[PDB]
Amino acid sequence: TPSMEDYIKQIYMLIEEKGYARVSDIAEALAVHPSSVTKMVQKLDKDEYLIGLVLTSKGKKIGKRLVYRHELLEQFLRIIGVDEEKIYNDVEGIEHHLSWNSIDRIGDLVQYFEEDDARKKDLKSIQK
Amino acid sequence: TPSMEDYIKQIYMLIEEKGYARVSDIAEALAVHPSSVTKMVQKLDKDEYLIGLVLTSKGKKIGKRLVYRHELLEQFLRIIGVDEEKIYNDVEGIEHHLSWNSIDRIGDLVQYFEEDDARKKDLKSIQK
Ligand SMILES: [Mn+2]
Ligand SMILES: [Mn+2]
Repeated sequence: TPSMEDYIKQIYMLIEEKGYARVSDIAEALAVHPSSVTKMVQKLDKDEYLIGLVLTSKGKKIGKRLVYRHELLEQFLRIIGVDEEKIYNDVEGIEHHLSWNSIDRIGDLVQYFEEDDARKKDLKSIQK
Repeated sequence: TPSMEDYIKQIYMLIEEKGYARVSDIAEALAVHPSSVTKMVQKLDKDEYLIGLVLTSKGKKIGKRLVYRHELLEQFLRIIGVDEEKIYNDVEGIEHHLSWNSIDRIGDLVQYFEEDDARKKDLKSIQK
């Protein structure tokens, strides 16, 4: 689910940032009460994404994938000229509704612009 | 809301297709129970999107924009080479989570590829 992915992402990011994931930090990162974190952490444990709390290899794999996908979509929206202020909220929504196929094709397109700057200028010219 | 956008879009599409929007057709289009439809219909009436379901001018403007947005994003995923079978499901989800700014820039991106087929060919080459 979207929520589960939001949690796994924030947990992975805290562990990379701090070395551990506190319930209070997850709650602060997701703007939720810790009782919701506690209840969700018990599901993630049940579904073997985690064992403070430690991500299993399964949990680590998904976390890293979600971070990559967020970063990819940010650079996609940035490349096509979306106002920087708007990018995060858009990515945070759309990330959960894109198939791997779309993600990978968005990947190729990001690569398409990056390998020749003229392409970027031509895209900019249309926006005029 | 996302749900409200789904309903307004489907109502607009039925009126364009058939000339009218019956609650039973709405229910089938969204695969929901009629009571869910009637609840949203009253909400849309209260919010002056509609009044024998008839869109007010406010309702038509939004309906037309939502149909446009859907088509645009289908075209976007299609151009970048997403498997046709996967496109509709992805668009159905992301359409609610993109700012107008993102939609406009995606519009520019679609225009970018549509105006020179060589650009499409160059993108497909990268995909190899
Ligand atoms: Mn998110
Ligand atoms: Mn939808």
